[PDB]
Amino acid sequence: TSIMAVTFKDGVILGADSRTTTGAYIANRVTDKLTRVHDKIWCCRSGSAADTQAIADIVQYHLELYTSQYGTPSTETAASVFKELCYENKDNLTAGIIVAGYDDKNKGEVYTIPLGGSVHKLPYAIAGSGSTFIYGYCDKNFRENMSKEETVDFIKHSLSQAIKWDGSSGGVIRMVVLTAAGVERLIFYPDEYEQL
Amino acid sequence: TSIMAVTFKDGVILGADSRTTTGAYIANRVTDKLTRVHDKIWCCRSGSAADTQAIADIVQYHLELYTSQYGTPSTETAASVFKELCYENKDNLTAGIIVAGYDDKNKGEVYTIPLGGSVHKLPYAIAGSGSTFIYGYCDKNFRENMSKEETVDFIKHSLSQAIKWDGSSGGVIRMVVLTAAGVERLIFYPDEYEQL
Amino acid sequence: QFNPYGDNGGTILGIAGEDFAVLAGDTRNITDYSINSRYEPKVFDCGDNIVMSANGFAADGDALVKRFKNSVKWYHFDHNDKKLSINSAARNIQHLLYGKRFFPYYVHTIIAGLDEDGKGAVYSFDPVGSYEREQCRAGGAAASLIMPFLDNQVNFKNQYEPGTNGKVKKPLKYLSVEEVIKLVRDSFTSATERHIQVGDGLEILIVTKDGVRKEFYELKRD
Amino acid sequence: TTTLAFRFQGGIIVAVDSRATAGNWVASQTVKKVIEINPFLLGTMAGGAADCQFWETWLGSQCRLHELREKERISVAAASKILSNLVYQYKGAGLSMGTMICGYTRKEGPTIYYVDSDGTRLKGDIFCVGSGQTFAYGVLDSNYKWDLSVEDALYLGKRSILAAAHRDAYSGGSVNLYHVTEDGWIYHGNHDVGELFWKVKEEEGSFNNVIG
Amino acid sequence: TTIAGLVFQDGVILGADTRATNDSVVADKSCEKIHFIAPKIYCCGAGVAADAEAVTQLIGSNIELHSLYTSREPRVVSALQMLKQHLFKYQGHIGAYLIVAGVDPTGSHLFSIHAHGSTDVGYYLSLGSGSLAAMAVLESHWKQDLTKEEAIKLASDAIQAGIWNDLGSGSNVDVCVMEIGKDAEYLRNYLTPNVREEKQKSYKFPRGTTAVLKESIVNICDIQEE
Amino acid sequence: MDIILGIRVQDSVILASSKAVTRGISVLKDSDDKTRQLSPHTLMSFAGEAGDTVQFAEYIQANIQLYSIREDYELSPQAVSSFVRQELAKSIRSRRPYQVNVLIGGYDKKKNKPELYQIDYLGTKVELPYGAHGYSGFYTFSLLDHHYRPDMTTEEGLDLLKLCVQELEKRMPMDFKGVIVKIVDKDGIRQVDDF
Amino acid sequence: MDIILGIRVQDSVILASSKAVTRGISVLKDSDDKTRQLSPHTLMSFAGEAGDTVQFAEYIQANIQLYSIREDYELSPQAVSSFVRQELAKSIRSRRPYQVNVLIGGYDKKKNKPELYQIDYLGTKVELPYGAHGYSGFYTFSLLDHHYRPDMTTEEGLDLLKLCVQELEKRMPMDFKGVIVKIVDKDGIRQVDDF
Amino acid sequence: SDPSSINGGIVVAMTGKDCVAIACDLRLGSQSLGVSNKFEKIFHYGHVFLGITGLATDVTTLNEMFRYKTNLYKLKEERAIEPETFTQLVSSSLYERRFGPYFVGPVVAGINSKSGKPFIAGFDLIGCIDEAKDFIVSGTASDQLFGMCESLYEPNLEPEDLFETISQALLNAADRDALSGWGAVVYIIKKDEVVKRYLKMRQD
Amino acid sequence: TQQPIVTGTSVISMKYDNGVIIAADNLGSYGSLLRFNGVERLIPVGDNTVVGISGDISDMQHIERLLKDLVTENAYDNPLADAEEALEPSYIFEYLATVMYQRRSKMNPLWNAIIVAGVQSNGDQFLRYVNLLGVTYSSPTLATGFGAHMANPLLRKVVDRESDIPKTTVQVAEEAIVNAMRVLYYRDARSSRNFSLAIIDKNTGLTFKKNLQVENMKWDFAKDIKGYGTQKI
Ligand SMILES: *[C@@H](CS(C)(=O)=O)[C@H](Cc1ccc(CN)cc1)NC(=O)[C@@H](NC(=O)[C@H](CC(C)C)NC(=O)[C@@H](Cc1ccccc1)N=[N+]=[N-])[C@@H](C)O
Ligand SMILES: *[C@@H](CS(C)(=O)=O)[C@H](Cc1ccc(CN)cc1)NC(=O)[C@@H](NC(=O)[C@H](CC(C)C)NC(=O)[C@@H](Cc1ccccc1)N=[N+]=[N-])[C@@H](C)O
Ligand SMILES: [Mg+2]
Ligand SMILES: [Mg+2]
Ligand SMILES: [Mg+2]
Ligand SMILES: [Mg+2]
Repeated sequence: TSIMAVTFKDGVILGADSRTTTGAYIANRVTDKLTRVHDKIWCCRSGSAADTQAIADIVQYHLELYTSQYGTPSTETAASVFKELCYENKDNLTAGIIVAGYDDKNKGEVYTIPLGGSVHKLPYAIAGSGSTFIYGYCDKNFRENMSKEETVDFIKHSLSQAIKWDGSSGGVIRMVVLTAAGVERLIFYPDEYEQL
Repeated sequence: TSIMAVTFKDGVILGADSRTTTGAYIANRVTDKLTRVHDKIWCCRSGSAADTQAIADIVQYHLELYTSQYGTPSTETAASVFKELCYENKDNLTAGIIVAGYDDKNKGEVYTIPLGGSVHKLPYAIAGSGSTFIYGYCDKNFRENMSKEETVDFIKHSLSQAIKWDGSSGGVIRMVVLTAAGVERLIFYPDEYEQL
Repeated sequence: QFNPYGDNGGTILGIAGEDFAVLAGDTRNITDYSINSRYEPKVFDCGDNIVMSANGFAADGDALVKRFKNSVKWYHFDHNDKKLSINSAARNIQHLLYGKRFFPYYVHTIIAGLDEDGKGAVYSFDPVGSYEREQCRAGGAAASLIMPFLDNQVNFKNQYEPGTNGKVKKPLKYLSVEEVIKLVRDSFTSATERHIQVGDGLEILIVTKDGVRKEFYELKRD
Repeated sequence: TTTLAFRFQGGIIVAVDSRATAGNWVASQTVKKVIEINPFLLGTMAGGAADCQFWETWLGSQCRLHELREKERISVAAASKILSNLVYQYKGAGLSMGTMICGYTRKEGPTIYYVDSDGTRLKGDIFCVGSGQTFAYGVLDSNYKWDLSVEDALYLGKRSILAAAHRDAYSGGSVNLYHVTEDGWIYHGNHDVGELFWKVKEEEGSFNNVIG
Repeated sequence: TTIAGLVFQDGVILGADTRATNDSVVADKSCEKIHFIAPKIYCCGAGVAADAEAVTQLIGSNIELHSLYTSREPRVVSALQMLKQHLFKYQGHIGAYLIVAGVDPTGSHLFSIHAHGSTDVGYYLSLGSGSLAAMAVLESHWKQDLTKEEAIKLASDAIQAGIWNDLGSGSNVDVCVMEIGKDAEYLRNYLTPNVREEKQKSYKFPRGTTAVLKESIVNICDIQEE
Repeated sequence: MDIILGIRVQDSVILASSKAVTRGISVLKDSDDKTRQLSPHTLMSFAGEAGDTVQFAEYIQANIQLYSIREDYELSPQAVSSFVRQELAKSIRSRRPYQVNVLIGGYDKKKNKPELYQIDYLGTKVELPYGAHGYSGFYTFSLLDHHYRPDMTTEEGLDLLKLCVQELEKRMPMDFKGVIVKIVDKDGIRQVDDF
Repeated sequence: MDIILGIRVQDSVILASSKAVTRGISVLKDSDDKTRQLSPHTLMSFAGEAGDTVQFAEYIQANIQLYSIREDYELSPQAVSSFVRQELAKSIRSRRPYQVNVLIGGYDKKKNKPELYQIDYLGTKVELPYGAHGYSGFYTFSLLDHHYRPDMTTEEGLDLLKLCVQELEKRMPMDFKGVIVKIVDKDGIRQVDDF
Repeated sequence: SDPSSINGGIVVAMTGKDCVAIACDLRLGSQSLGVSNKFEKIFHYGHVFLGITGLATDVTTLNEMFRYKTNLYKLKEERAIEPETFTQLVSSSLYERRFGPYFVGPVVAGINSKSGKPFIAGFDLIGCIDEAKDFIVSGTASDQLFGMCESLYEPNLEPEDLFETISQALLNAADRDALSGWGAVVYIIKKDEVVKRYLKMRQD
Repeated sequence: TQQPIVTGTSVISMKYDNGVIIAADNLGSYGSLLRFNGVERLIPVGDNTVVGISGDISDMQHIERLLKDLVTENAYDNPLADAEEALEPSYIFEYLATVMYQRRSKMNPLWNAIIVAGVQSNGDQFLRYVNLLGVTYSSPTLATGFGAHMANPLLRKVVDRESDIPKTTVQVAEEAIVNAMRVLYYRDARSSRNFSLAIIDKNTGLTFKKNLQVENMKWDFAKDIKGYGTQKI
C-alpha cells in the first residue's frame, strides 16, 4: 500500500494505489483505499483491511451522529475519534490511517495516525509499505501552498515511485481532491504514470 | 549505513556515510566505509563489519597476487572474487558489498553483491539500511554520462536524505572519485549537507 | 514481553539490642549497571516507634511502606489512638504481603522497634509474608556477605572460650548501641568493597524509648 | 526441612528441625515449624514457609470460631479437613504445603492427619514430611514399636530429626520437641544440632562416618 | 570495565580501571587490564577476562617471534591484523574487546577490536560497560594537538567517569603512555581515589577461640633422610 | 537398574544389589545379578542406564583380567577403583557418556583390609565405610549412621543390611524383587544364597 | 492412586483396591481404603490424581445419601452410575476437571442381580462382567478372559481375584502394598479382612 | 544441572607475616544428599598448595593432572616448582579447555622458597588469574567468604593469629551454605614448616 | 502488555542554586526511521512545573491530556487556583507515579520514563523520576534512556552531591545541559539536532526555549581517518 495526503493552497488532496495482496497474490487490483467518513473529511487506510474498514465504519457512524447534534465536525475532531479507537484498542488493531479534510475556517488539514495510536498534524503525510521508498523524494519535492495541478503531479510522481519499488503497491492511482469547490475523484492508469 | 556507487562520464564515484551503530549507540561516528582492494578498484561495505572487513582483506590479498602474476585486474574480476567468497559462504556471512572501479578500456563500472551472493552490473547502485529511503529519489534524479560536479551533487543529495531518515546512518559523507586522473578523496560535513 | 518486576539493588540491616534497635540501609539506588541516585532513602519512620524497609524492587517497596504507613493511620482511627505494637505491626505486614501471594511484592522486608516490655525487636519477612522475630538480619543484594559476619559478631557463633578445648561457648551478650553501630558501619564498608550495588551512603535509624534518631555515614562511590 | 509425628502407647511425639532456605542460601536456623493451634492441637510446617505459616495461623482462627459456636473443642479430623478443603480450592495456583495436624480429643484419642497442598488428606500412625523425610523414616521405622517409654519415644523423634539434619543439606539448625497426651501438648525444648550431634555421637557411639 | 585510548601531539595513551567482576561481586580490586604485546605496543582488554588475557599473550608471543625473525620493531598493524583474524576465526566465542595502541617506525597508532573481528581507527576510543561514561568525557574535552600533560588528564578523567558512574568499573586508574622516540611508560595505580577507610574495630580473635579436633605436621620436603 | 548398597565391616565388604529388571510397564526378570568379579578379591556392582551398565562392567572386567594375566598379579582395590574412575571421567566428556554408577568392594591382600569405593557416572570417587547409589542412600544412610561400627563382624554387617533392605521394602515405591548379597574377604568372593 | 479391580459374579460384585499411597519418593501409607459406600448396596472404588479422588468420591457419597433421605429409597446401581457419569462428563469441560476414574459395584435389589460399572474421568461408562482402571487391565483382562464364567460363586470370584493380584505382584514395577477386597451382594457390603 | 553447585564445597586462602594459610571444608554431596565427610579439596606439589572447589570429578582429575605435570617439571628442572610459576601452569591448563572447561575454582597458596615472599592466587574455570595481597575465596559459599574475609582480615597477622582469622572466616561462611561444611581443614604454611589442623564444626 | 511504536529518546535534567533545568530533543522515532521531526516532549503544567517524557509517544499524548485535564479539575470550585491552591510539582508527580504503578500492576503499562522538574511554593527545587514500572527516585541530576549513561556522568561533574547545588549558577547549569545534548547527538542513533529546553527558576519563573540546535560540533578530525586498520589512502 502507498497512501498520502497533501495540503495545498485551495485545500487538500488524498492519494492512494489500488493493490490489495494476500502474501504475493493480488486479491484485488482495483481497491478503493480513499474512504469517506464525512462530506469533506476522508481518510487513507493502511494495515489490516478488516481493522481499517471496521474503524472507518465506526468513525462514519460517530461523525454522522455528531452532525445530527452539533453540526459539521472539524477535521481535528475526526482525527480524534480515529485516535481514540486506535489508541484504546492498540493491542488488537493493525491500522495506520491518514485523516484529511477541508474546513472553510481551517482550510486543508492532514493528520496521520500510525500503529501506536498517536496523532500528528502535518503539512503532508505518507504511509503504507510503499512509503519507505519515497521519504527522500517527498521531502525534497514538497512545497507549501502549491497549486492543484502541482499537488496532483507531486502525488502522481510520488506514488508512481512507491508503486515501482513496492510489490505490495500497484494498479491505478486514485486521488480525491477536497476544496471549497467540492469533492473531485481522479484516477490515473499504469500507461500514464509508469512512463513518468 | 547508506552507501552508493555511481558511474559517470569520466569514471565512477563511491559514496558513504560514516556511522557505525551497536543497537542505538553510535560505536564510531567517523567510520571509513569506502575501502580499497586495488589502486582503482574500491568497494562500499554494508552488513556485518567483521564479515565485510574479513572479505575485503581477502579480496585485497587475491588482487595483489593477481597483479603480481597477470597484471592489473578488471573491475569484473574483482566483483567475481567478492562474489565467490559471498556466495560460497552465504550461510555464515552477512555482507552487502558494492564494487566500483575504473579501467581505461571499460571506463567506470559498478557491481552490486547483495546478501545471497548474486552479482548485478548496474549504472549506479545503492545499499545499506538507509538506501530504502532514496530508491524513489535516486531513480528520478539519476542520468547517464553526468559530469563530476553533477555526480558529486547527486550522491551528496541522495545520502543527505538517507542520513536524514535512517538512524543507522549519519556523520560525515565520505566520497572517493575514480577516474583516469587518479584517486580523489572528498569529505562533506553535517553543516554542509543537512541544509540541502 | 512486559516484565513487571525490576531490581533496584541496595542492602539493609536490622539489629536488636537490649533496650534499643537499629535499622540501617545503604542509600544507593540502581538499575543494571547505572546509578539512579546516590541518596534515595530506603529506611522509613512509620510512626508508633516503628522503622521499616522493603528492599528489592523499589516500586513494590515504596508501595508496601506506603500501605503500612496508612495501616498505622487507620489503626489509630479504628482503635482509639492505640499504639500499634511491633508484634501487631508484623502480623499486619504478613497479611499485606500474602494478599498478593499470586502477584508478589518483590521485596525483603525488615522492621525494627521495641516490644511491649521495652526490649529491642527486629522482624523479617520473605516476599509472600512468612515472618520471624530475630535478633539479627541483613536483607538485599549483599545479605549473603553480611549475615555470616553478624552470626559471628552479634550471636558469637563458632566462638569458644579460650582454653576450654571447645566445650564452653562464648556467652551471649547484649551489645551497646555504640558497639552495634560499629558492626553496622564495618558490615557496610565490607559489603561496599565486594558488592557493586552497595555504596554511596549509609543511613542508620536508631529506635529507643526516647524516639527515632538518625545517623548518616559516607560510603565509597565507585 | 524435616518434620515428623508418630503415635505410640503414651500419645503422640512431634519433632521438627528449624532450618529455612532460599535455594542453597541458609536464610535461618531458628525457624518455628510447629504451630500451637490450641492446648490440644498442633500443626507442623513443610513446603513454602509463607503458605504454611499463613494458612495454619488461619486454621487456628477457624478452630477458635468452631469452639465459640459449638461450645466444644474441634476434632482433629474436622480441623485437618478445614485446611485440606481450603488448599483444595487453591489447587493448581501453586501453594506448597506438606503438613501434619496432631492432637488429642476424647472421642478420637490421639490422632495424626497428614494434609498437603495437592489435596491429599490421610490419617495415620507415622508421618515424615519434607526434603529430609526419607532420612527420618530410616531411623524411625527401625526403632519404632507401639510401646516405647515416653522418654524413649521423645529420644527417637529427636534422634530421627538429627539423622535427617546431618544428611539432608536443607535440614538443620535445631530440634523442637513436643509430646501430646490426654491433658494436652507439652514442649520438650529446643536442642541445637551443633551441640546435640556431638553429645549423641559420644553417648550412643553412632556417626562413625564422622571425624570426631 | 572502563578502558580508553586517545592520541596526543607525538604519541598515544591508554587508560583502564582496575575492577574485575563475577556478575555483581568484585573478584579483584587491582587487576591489570592494560596488556603487554611488545615493548611499545599495549592492549586494553574488556569482555571475558581470560579471553582478553589469552588473546593478547598469544599475539604478543607471535609478535615477539615475528620481530626476531624480521629483525624489526613490531608494528601495531601486525598486532591488529593478527588479533582480528584470530578473533574472526572464533566468531565472537572468544569474547575479547580490545583497544590496541602503540608506537613503531610508521608512527603512533590507535585501534579498537571487537570480539567478532571488526576493527576501527580512531583518535579517541572507549570500550566496556563504562564506555559511554568515558566517551561522554572524551566527546566533551578531546581536541587536536593535546600535550602529554593534557592527554594524561583527559584519559584519567575518561576512566574516572566510568569508575564513579558505572557499577562494572571501579577502584584505581592504570595508564600507559607511548610517545614517539621515547620508552613507553606504564603507570599502574596512576590514581588511587578508592582506598578503603580505616575500620571501626579490630576483629582479631583471642587465641584458642576456634575448636580443634586434630593437629599434625605436614611433610612438604623431599625424603626425610638417614 | 535400581538399588545397590555396600558396607565395609572389620574383615570384609558386603555388596547388596537388587534383582529386578524393569522395562517400562513390565518386570522382565526377578533374578538379575548386577555385579561382575573384576579379580579374585575385587567385586564391582553397578546401576544406571540399560545396556550401558553391563557393557561398562564387562569392559572393566576384561581390562582388569588382561592386567592380571600380563603381570601375573592382582591389582589392589585402590588401583582398580582409580582405573574405573578415570574411565568414567574420560566418558563424561565423550560424544555419548556411560550412564553407570558403581560400587567397588575389594579385600586388599597386602594391607589385610576391606575397602569400599563409591564412584558415580561423572567419575566422582569416594572411599566409604558404607555407600549407596540413587535413591537407596536417602533411606539407608540414616540407618547406617546410627547402627554402623568399624569393628563389626560379617554376620553383624548382614543383620545391619537386612535392616536396610526392610526399610527399602517398606518405604520405596518400586518393587525391586529383593537383593543378591555377596561378601568379599581374604578368601575371595562368595554369594549368600539365602536372604 | 494405582490399582482398582472389579469382578461381577453370579450373586455379587467384588471390588479390589490397592492400599499404597505414594507421594513421589516415599510410600506414606500402606493401609488406604480407596472406596466409599454410596448406599447400603452400592460401593464405588476410585483412582486418579491426589486430592481429586477423595473430594469427588465424598461429593458423590453426599449427593446419593441426600437422595436416600429425601425419597426414603435406595437408587439402583444403574441410576447411581448414570449420575456419576454425568458429573464426570460435566467435569471434563470445566476450568479444572476431576482426574478420577471409578468402578461402581452394586446389587440391584429390584432385579436381584449384581452390576459392575466402569467409568473413566472423561465420563465413559460401560457395564462389564469384570473391569479395571489404569495399567491393571493390561495384565488382568487376559486372565479374566480365560477364567471368567458368569455363574461363578463368590468364593470362585475371590480365587480368580487372587490370581489377578498375584500376576500384578509378579509383573508390575510399583509395590502397591496389597489390596483391600470388598463384596457387594443382597445383604449389603462387607470387607474380606484376610487377603 | 549447574555443575559448579552439584557437589558443593569451599576453599579460602589468606596471607600473613612471613606465612600463608589455606583452608577448605570436607563435604561432598549429590545436591541435597550428603555423601562424604572426608573429601579434602587441598592438595600439595612440593611446597606449593592448591585448593580446588567445584565439580568433584574435575577436582580429582585436576589434582592428578597437576601431580603429573609438577612431577615431570621437577625431573627436568631439577627443583620443585614455585607458586608464581605453578599459577601460570594452572592458568595455561584451564584455558586450553576454553570451550569444554573444567567446572572448578582453583586457589594457589605458598611461599616462594628463594625470596621468602607469601603468595596466593585464585582463578575462574577458564584460567583468569586473580593475584591478591590479602585473600582469595572459592566455592558455593564464595559470597559468604567474601563478606567474612573483607571484615575479619587485617594485614601482617602472625601464623597463630592468622589461623584464628581464616578458621572463623571458613566456619561462619560454611554455616550459611547448605552445600558446604561437614568438617574443615586449615593449613598454616611457613617457609620450612607446615601445620595442618582439623576444625570442630556443626555437622548439618 | 504492548510494545512501544513511535518513541522519544533521552530527557535530561539537573538542579542549580535557584531552580531546575530540563531538556529533550524534538524527535519521534519509528524504530530506526526518524519519522517525526517536530514533537514537543517537554510539557509545562502551570508556571512552576515541566514534565519531560520519553518512551512511547501515543502514551505520552495520553499523559499530556491527563495533565491538561488535571489543571481544569484543580480550577473547579477553587478561588485560589492561581495562588495558594495552584498545582505543585510534588502533586503532579505523585499523581503520575500513582498512575504509572497502577498501570504496571494491571500488566498494561504506559511505556514511558518521566521526569517532573519544578519549583515548589517555598522555593525548594523539585526533581523526580518515574517510569513504566512505577519506580521512582530523586537526585541532583536525572536522565532517561541514553542520557542516564552519557548525560549523568557529565552533569554529576558539576553537581556531584547536594552541597554543590547552591554553588551552581544557572549559566553553568545550562551550559552543562547544552553540552550534554551535543554529546547525545554525536552518540545516540535515535536523537536529533533540534531540542527544547526549560528553566524553572524561583525568582525569574518558567522560561521555555523552543527550536534550539546543537552547535559548535567537532567533525574536522574525520578527514584524516582512513580505512579500518592498514589502509593509507
Ligand atoms: C523447609 C521445606 S523443604 C526445602 O521443602 O524441605 C522449610 C520449612 C519451613 C516451614 C515453615 C517456615 C515458617 N517460617 C519456614 C520453613 N521451607 C523452606 O525453607 C521454604 N523456604 C521459603 O519459602 C523461603 C523462606 C525465606 C524466609 C527464606 N522463601 C522462598 O523460597 C522464596 C519465596 C519467594 C516468593 C515469591 C518471589 C520470590 C521468592 N524466597 N526468597 N527470598 C522452601 C521453599 O525452601
Ligand atoms: C570488565 C569487562 S566488562 C564488565 O564487560 O566491561 C573486565 C575486563 C577485564 C579484562 C581483563 C582483566 C584481567 N585481565 C580483568 C577485567 N572484565 C571482567 O571483569 C570479566 N570478568 C570475568 O570474566 C570473570 C573473571 C573472573 C576472574 C572473576 N569471569 C567470569 O565472570 C565468568 C567468565 C566466564 C565466561 C564465560 C565462560 C566461563 C567463564 N566466570 N566464571 N566463573 C567480565 C566477564 O565481567
Ligand atoms: Mg541520521
Ligand atoms: Mg560498590
Ligand atoms: Mg544438613
Ligand atoms: Mg553448612
